[PDB]
Amino acid sequence: WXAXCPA
Amino acid sequence: ETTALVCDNGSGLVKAGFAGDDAPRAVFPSIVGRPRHQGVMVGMGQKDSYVGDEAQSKRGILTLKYPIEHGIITNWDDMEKIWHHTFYNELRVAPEEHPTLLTEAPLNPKANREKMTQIMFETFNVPAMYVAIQAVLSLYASGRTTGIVLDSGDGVTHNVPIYEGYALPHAIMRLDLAGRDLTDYLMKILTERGYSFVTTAEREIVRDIKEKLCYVALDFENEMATAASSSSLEKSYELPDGQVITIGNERFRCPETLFQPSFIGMESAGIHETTYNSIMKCDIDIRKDLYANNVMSGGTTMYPGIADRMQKEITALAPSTMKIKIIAPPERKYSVWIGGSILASLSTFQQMWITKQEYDEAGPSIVHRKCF
Amino acid sequence: ELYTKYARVWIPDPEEVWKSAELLKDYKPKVLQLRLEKDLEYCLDPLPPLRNPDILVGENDLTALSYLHEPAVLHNLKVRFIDSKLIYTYCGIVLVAINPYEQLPIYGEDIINAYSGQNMGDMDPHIFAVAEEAYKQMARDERNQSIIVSGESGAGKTVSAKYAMRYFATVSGANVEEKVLASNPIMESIGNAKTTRNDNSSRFGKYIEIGFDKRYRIIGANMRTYLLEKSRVVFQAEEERNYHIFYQLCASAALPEFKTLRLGNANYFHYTKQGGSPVIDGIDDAKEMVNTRQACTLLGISDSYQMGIFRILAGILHLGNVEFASRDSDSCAIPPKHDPLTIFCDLMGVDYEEMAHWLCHRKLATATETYIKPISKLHAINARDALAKHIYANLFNWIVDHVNKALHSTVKQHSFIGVLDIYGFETFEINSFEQFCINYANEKLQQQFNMHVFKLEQEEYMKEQIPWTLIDFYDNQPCINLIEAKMGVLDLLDEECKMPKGSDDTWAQKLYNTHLNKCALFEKPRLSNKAFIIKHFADKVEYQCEGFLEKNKDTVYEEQIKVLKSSKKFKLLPELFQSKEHKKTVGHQFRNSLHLLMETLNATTPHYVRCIKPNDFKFPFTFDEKRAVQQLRACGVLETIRISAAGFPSRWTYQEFFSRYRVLMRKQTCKNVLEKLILDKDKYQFGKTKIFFRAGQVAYLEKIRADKLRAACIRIQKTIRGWLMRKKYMRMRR
Amino acid sequence: FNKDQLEEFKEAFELFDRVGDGKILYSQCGDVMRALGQNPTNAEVLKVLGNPKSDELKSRRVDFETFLPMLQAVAKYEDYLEGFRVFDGNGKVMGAELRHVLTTLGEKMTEEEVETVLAGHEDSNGCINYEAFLKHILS
Ligand SMILES: Nc1ncnc2c1ncn2[C@@H]1O[C@H](COP(=O)(O)OP(=O)(O)NP(=O)(O)O)[C@@H](O)[C@H]1O
Ligand SMILES: Nc1ncnc2c1ncn2[C@@H]1O[C@H](COP(=O)(O)OP(=O)(O)O)[C@@H](O)[C@H]1O
Ligand SMILES: [Mg+2]
Ligand SMILES: [Mg+2]
Ligand SMILES: [Mg+2]
Repeated sequence: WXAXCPA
Repeated sequence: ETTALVCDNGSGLVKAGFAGDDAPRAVFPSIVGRPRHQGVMVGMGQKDSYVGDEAQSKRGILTLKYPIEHGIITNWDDMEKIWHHTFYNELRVAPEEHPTLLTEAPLNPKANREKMTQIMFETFNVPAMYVAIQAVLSLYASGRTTGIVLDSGDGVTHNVPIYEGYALPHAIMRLDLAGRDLTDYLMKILTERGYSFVTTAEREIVRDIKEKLCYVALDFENEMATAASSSSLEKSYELPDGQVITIGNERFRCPETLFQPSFIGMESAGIHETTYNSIMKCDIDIRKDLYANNVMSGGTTMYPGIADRMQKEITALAPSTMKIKIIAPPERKYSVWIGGSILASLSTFQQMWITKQEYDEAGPSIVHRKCF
Repeated sequence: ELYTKYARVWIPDPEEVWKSAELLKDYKPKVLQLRLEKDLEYCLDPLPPLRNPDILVGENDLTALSYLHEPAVLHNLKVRFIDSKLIYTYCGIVLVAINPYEQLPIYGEDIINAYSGQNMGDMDPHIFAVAEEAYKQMARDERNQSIIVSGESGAGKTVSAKYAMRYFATVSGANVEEKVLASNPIMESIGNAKTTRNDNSSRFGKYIEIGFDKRYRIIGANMRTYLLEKSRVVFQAEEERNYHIFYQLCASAALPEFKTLRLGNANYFHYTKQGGSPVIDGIDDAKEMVNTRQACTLLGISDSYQMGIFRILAGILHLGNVEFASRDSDSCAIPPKHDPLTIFCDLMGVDYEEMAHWLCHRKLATATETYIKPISKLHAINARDALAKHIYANLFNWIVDHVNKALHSTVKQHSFIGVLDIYGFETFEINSFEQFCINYANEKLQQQFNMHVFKLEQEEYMKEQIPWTLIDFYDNQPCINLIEAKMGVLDLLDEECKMPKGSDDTWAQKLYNTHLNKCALFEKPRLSNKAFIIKHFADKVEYQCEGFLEKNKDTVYEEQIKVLKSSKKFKLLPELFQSKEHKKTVGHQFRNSLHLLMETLNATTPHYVRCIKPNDFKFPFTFDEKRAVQQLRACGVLETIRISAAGFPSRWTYQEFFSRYRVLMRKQTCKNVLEKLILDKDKYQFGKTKIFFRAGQVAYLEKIRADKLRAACIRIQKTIRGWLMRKKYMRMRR
Repeated sequence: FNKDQLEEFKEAFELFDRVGDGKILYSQCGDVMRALGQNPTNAEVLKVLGNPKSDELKSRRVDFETFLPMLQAVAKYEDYLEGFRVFDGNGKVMGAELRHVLTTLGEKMTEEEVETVLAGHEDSNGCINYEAFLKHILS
């Protein structure tokens, strides 16, 4: 994604 | 005349076809493989990289990777490759000839819709296009105007409630658990039984086990006590080379994690609870009709028994006096495409396509106001 | 004014749509003293039609009358039909015929002699007078000619076409006409229905292409059919029958051959029963079957195929009795040992257990993978009825094609003249998908007529070197765009068949949102939210939304046809069938068949007939304004009349004008002496051989005629009376 | 009219007295008016007569003195030509047509009157020189 999750 | 292209990017399978027919006429994984070894033989037709069913077949020598992870697109060059392969090789139809309809999961970064439009207009010159929520199309596919949808592919799981064709934004729940990241768990529990699958090719081999042999236990605790006591649940499967592997409680134990995401160390409760806690955010006048229709969609809902586990525990959570009905046709793996195929063939929908005139006027910002 | 002591007018009355009125003394620039046919005072509303000068009335062609309006036309048709006993009449190119219900001398060989060679100027109208123009145009050019026939049913479209071609047979000399007239019993039986206002209504367009060889002797014929009304097979409104063949067959059922079929009585079967009315008045179904078979034999379908045909129709009926019990809302099954399905699967030589499977289930194939899945009891009943409609339409196309094989003939066909029977514009209290489609097809033919008549006027004007611009085009493209353009009524109906939980309530609401004020031609009936109104060329017609989603749904699940095709018991069934098309709705199939009809006719320069049926209890040679005003509107003649009163209706060859008018009073001098007499100037025009007038100038010209001739007579008589009395004086001097 | 005119006209009037009372009938009034050069219509004659009823027209008798004001009041070619030219452009008129119009239009006359006045004025084709017939009847 951009913050929390890896993508 | 001209007929819309209808495409669902998913993760794993891409499935595409012309609107107004019964089922997609291209399905292939959304996978791109690049070769990693030194090629020795000369004059071989060796190639930059492979897409889809090619990379599945050659996968022994490839690094497979997926350009879509939890419904976000993470690579753009590989995604362009996959769409390019879809339109030219799989459908053998130019984009210029046809408006395109594209599918997406809700609650995910707006940059994704911006980029996906910018590509479809600029590189393909698709004459018009639209971007649509998966859950919405599952109701078109199942013949209903009211219901709560549970849709899970690889990556994203989400619930959308819909009541007489109004959406209910505040009640939308989204969950990253489903489908890909069951398999990463299943690899670990198989490691407990002394098999080790490391590379991405071995990941595809695990995924084929998961599709073949997992099922959901009506009561998890009785079935663990049973398989602990007995071999009767135990089935054996033949790896591609001709070894044979035997798997026990691991087969039901893997899809249990959809009901207890603590198994992988996520915080949130399973699909039964987010489905219920979605219904709880709707106004009391409609809950009877949401409880009366639940539509399950996408491949992760295929496991034998998942509907009947779901009905049992929602019936435990829900107040006692009502029908809980779970509606899960055998076709459900394609329902998002089938519903897109209905939707793009309507006449009313012909006024809703974003057209190149407007994109050229407005830039890619337009997608947010015109589309959902 | 044009109103004077002497003028005459028409005023309305309930018993007969118009009555004549003399005018007691003039309207002055109110309310009118009138006297009738013996007292009236008649309200003007803040003026009545001026009757034409009676020197014109009574004649071949209506367009000539100086004042063109509905009571004058209906007057001519009354006088010449009842008193003169002439049926045929002309309105521009349109021929007009009143059905007499009575035989006449006019069709005889001596009349064939009389017309053959003549042109349209030469004679009084008769159907042969059109047939000989068609033949003259076909001689002038390779170009084919068409003859187009319209009316309500029982207006005699068939008898008119019959004589129309008998004229060809007698001029050219091919034992086609015997065969064509022997084809009719079966195409009545398969093609016609009882309807609320008629028996033996024809529900389809039938085109007989009469083909000629270079010598214009007749080769043969080819037959086509369009616009067959499929939905009637499975559904009737109250007081309608299903297509006659079903009832002829059911009445026969006691007979030896048909014993095999286990046919019930006429109200045993779900498809026959719904309409309510098994017995047509005064007709032997049991005999009419026999005349059907006899004519089928005369066109040389073997007695094997006739028993095939009746097997298939018994199949369609026994199929109709299949009944589904729901085991979920989502799913249903046929309760086992179901006698309707048992007999159906025996009759059509298939496995009971496969029709049992495929009626209840539908199958979907992905490119690698395929699923059986069940369907709801509603979808089951829809799919069964759609299968009956599919079988029936394919059987009709097959008897069409066999009749073709026996008509159609060995010598190849140089060129042809074509004869089209098609139903007219139609209204009842209750108007429903069938009437909607019929009225749409009639709107589309009326376009062609309007455009062709416009163009053949315009070219006459160019032949006179008259300035074009005075001609005006009456356009009805805005209504067709309402019915058939995208986001049109047929379009949102084909949409609502897709939409989940589609209903006639939501369909109506879509209509209103789309059109209700965005267009002038669509209107909502004041008191109802279930109906809508279209402004057609003739009429405003109110349609009920109740029917359309029942009738418009056609889909056939291919697995059902691939069951039937397997059947080995008799050849005919797999002979009938011959995948995109299976998804089309009835409305869209009709919209396509109509385009083939248009592409057939637009190729070809038409001549028209209109038939009208002057009374409803069918008494001989008797006439009612009630009935005829309606039918003359339905046939569109009353629009034609008005569109021709707009423009320049009246036209005059110079010397014959001057031949009388000097009696009041060459081309330039007479033009000038007119122009000094009268300011007609804008309302008259000049060309190579004629002056044209607008309406009502010819009357004014006779009014000035009477003014002069009366004044002259007063002077002439007083002058000669001067000697008359001086004569009695000279007598007295003696 | 002066005394000389009145004397000649009165003598003519008295010639019409068929009863000896020095009077004529109303119906002879027209003969005297027309014989003296007037060409009044039957309407004009009835107006100066007072729109008489059948009975007084047929039996009431008037002397010259009462007739005279009516004759005076009544007394006080191109139109004649155009009137004949109505039925013509070579200057002729069918004898059948003139006979028909005189016996069928306007104040219709008898066939015998028309035969007497028309005798000798139509030629072999059955055409009437209307200028000559008009001059004849105006003389
Ligand atoms: N010119 C005519 N001469 C004699 N009978 C006629 C004539 N025109 C119509 N008819 C009558 O029309 C009736 C029905 O004729 P038919 O040949 O069956 O065709 P039709 O029923 O009029 N076709 P349709 O208009 O669809 O009902 C018969 O009773 C005929 O007597
Ligand atoms: N028959 C099956 N049983 C269990 N899991 C399946 C089955 N078929 C596919 N899956 C899994 O579901 C995922 C594919 O779901 P899908 O709906 O195709 O995803 P998407 O919606 O992204 O296309 C993959 O992880 C696949 O392994
Ligand atoms: Mg998906
Ligand atoms: Mg008929
Ligand atoms: Mg008939």
